[PDB]
Parts: sequence; C-alpha cells; structure tokens
Amino acid sequence: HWGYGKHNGPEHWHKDFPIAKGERQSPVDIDTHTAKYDPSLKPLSVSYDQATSLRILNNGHAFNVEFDDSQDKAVLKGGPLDGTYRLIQFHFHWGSLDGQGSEHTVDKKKYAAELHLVHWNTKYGDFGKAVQQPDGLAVLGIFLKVGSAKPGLQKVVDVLDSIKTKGKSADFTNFDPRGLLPESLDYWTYPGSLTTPPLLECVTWIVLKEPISVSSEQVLKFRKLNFNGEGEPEELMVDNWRPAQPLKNRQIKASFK
Ligand SMILES: NC(=O)[C@H](CCC(=O)O)N1C(=O)c2cccc(NCCOCCOCCNC(=O)c3ccc(S(N)(=O)=O)cc3)c2C1=O
Ligand SMILES: [Zn+2]
Repeated sequence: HWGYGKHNGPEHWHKDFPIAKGERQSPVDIDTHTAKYDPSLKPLSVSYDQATSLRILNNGHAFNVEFDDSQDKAVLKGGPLDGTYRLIQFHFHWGSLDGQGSEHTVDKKKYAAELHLVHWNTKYGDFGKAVQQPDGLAVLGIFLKVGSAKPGLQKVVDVLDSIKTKGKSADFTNFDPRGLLPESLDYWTYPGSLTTPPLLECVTWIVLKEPISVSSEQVLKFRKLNFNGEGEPEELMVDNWRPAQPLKNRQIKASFK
C-alpha cells in the first residue's frame, strides 16, 4: 500500500488519494517573512492536566501514543479554534540524518523531526465524524532539533524496543504529554490536511515557533524502528515525512509579532 519508498511514496499517493493534489494540503513551508500577525487570535489553551494515555503502537508508518478521548481529559482550545478539541493521539516524523525529518519547514529549513499532537472537534461527536468536516481536526506541530535530551521524551524512547515492527503495541499508561512542549506557545496557523493518506483536508494546523531539543541518542532510537512486520525484510523506519506542498490560496497567520 502507501509508504515512503521510491515506489509507494508521496509522489504516488495521488493515484489512490486524489485529494493529494487538493487546495489545502499539508505540510507547507512557513515563510516567516510573509506570515501575518493576527491580533484577533484568541490565546491558546493547552489543557493536558487529566490526559489519559493508553498505548503505544507501531503502525508501519510511524508510532502512535493513543489517549482516552471519551471525555475532555486533554483538550486544545483558543487560538484560531472555535470549540473544544480532544487529544486522541500523538506521533512523530523523522529523518535518516539530523538535517531532515520534519514535515513543515521554516524558511525552507528542515528539522530533525516533528511531533504531531492530534485533536478532534468535540462538536462532531467522534473522530470519524470529525474527519468529514472542514474544521474537524486540530494538529499541534512541534519541531525537534538535536541537542540536549528532552526528559519528557525519554519514557517514549524507553518503550520503543517493545514495538520494533509493524503491528506491535505495548501498554503506555500515565504518560504526561506536557513534558513534550517547548517553553513558548507562540505559533503559526493555517488550514490544511492530514500529511498521510487519506490526506483529508480537515486540519487547523498550529505549528509552534520554538522547537524542542532532543539528544542524538533519542532520535537514533527513533531510527532503529522498523516499517516492516516481524518476519518480513527489515526496512528501517526513517524519512517518514511528506515534503512541503504548494500554499495556493492560503495565508499563514502568526500569534506573535
Ligand atoms: N484510536 C483510534 O482507533 C483512531 C484514532 C485516529 C488516529 O489513530 O489517528 N480512530 C478512531 O478512534 C475512530 C473512530 C471512528 C472512525 C475512525 N476512522 C477510521 C477510518 O476513518 C478514516 C480516518 O482515519 C485516518 C487515520 N489517520 C489519522 O487519524 C491521522 C491523523 C493525523 C495525521 S498528521 N501526520 O497530519 O498529523 C495523519 C493521519 C476512527 C480512527 O481512526
Ligand atoms: Zn503526522
């Protein structure tokens, strides 16, 4: 099916997912000079104090940390959002080298990886309804650069050896996603899509200005994962990122001068 290699990668996706060539696809390059300060943005609220993590899983494309989204235990509101968005999962995209891996870019600069905290609009009842709406999803994106270790990421790193191959999952309760956030909540925002098939144009993207730092050992553990399942030819899970897409009729708004 779809992947990131020469023969099933981003360049091929449009054949099964024609929205791949749509009007509001993600990720994009963030041109800091032409994004516009928007004073009408409300202050962003990331309320993760009751977040209830469940599980960590390797799905053959990335690894997901899934959350109990049956109540408003961990929500995003404010900023460009009108309504309450519930955290359902987070995951990363990363590269084979420290100079690539992020999906969004900033003035064409690529980061070593990118964290995506996925939320869905509670006004639509469940995630599946949300992915049928133009404002059903909000994804908070955070850049990763290589440097000092991120303490809050280490638990994730520790468990990766139990989900090496596609289809493996392990219990992952009591993880606090706040440990993954940079100091500043300054952000750029724009309307776009899922960066993976089915590439649905559902997403209010909120990309933080400040990257977090991770150690080379942490990202290296990322790179030791497998795209394949046990017993299949080993293919290291690296460079699982879609390149920047045309902005088309979209303006990036910024929360900061
Ligand atoms: N815990 C689960 O079981 C997942 C949580 C969602 C997730 O796991 O993500 N789950 C539900 O609970 C649920 C309930 C009802 C229907 C339903 N849909 C089944 C198929 O419907 C098509 C939509 O599915 C797409 C899956 N892809 C993504 O969601 C995704 C998110 C962010 C990015 S990104 N790189 O842009 O940030 C890329 C992809 C689901 C569903 O899938
Ligand atoms: Zn993602």
